[PDB]
Amino acid sequence: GYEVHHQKLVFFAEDVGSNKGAIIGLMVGGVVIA
Amino acid sequence: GYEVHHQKLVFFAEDVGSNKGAIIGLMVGGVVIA
Amino acid sequence: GYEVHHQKLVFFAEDVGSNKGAIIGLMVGGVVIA
Amino acid sequence: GYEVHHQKLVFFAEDVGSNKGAIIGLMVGGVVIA
Amino acid sequence: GYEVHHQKLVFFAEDVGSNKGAIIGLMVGGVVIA
Amino acid sequence: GYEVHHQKLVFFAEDVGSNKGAIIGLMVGGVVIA
Repeated sequence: GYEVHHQKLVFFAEDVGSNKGAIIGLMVGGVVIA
Repeated sequence: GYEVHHQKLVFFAEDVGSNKGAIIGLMVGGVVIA
Repeated sequence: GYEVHHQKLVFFAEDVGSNKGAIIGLMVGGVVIA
Repeated sequence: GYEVHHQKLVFFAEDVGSNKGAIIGLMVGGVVIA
Repeated sequence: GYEVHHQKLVFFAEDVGSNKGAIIGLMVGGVVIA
Repeated sequence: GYEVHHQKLVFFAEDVGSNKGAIIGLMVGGVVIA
C-alpha cells in the first residue's frame, strides 16, 4: 500500500514585469539569443 | 493498492505585465531571438 | 506502507523585473547567447 | 550579424519492432498505463 | 559576429525491440504505471 | 567573433531490448510506478 500526493513544482512563482529578453522555463536543445 | 493524486505543476503562477520579449514555458528544439 | 507528500520544488520564488537577458529555469543541451 | 543553422533533434533514430507497450516521444501531463 | 551550428540532440539512437513497458523520451508532469 | 558547433547530447546510445518497466530519458515532476 502506497500513497503519493500533493507534490508541487513551480517555475516562476511571482510577477514578471517589464521583460525585454528571453524568459524560458524549460528548454531541451535549441538556441537562445538575447 | 496504490493511490496517486493532487500533483500540481505550474509554469507561471502570477501576473505577466508589459512584456516585450519572448516568454516561453516549455521549448523543445527551436531558436528564439529577442 | 509508505506515504510521500508535500514535496515542493521552485525555480524562481520572487519577482523578475526589468529583464534584458536570458533567464532560463532548466536547460538540457542547447546554447545561450546574451 | 548572427547565423544559426543545422541544429538537429531526434527522438528515436532507429527501428521500433514488435512493440506491445506505450512508446511516447514527448508527453506533457497525462497518464500512461502499460 | 556569431555562428552556431550542427548541434545535435538524440533520445534513443538505436533499436527498440520487443518492448512491453513504457518507453518515454521526455515527460513533464504526469504519471506512468508499468 | 565566436563559433559554437558540433555539440552532441545523447540519452540512450544503444539497443533497448525486452523491456518490461519504465524507461524515461528526461522527467520533470511526475510519478513513476514500476
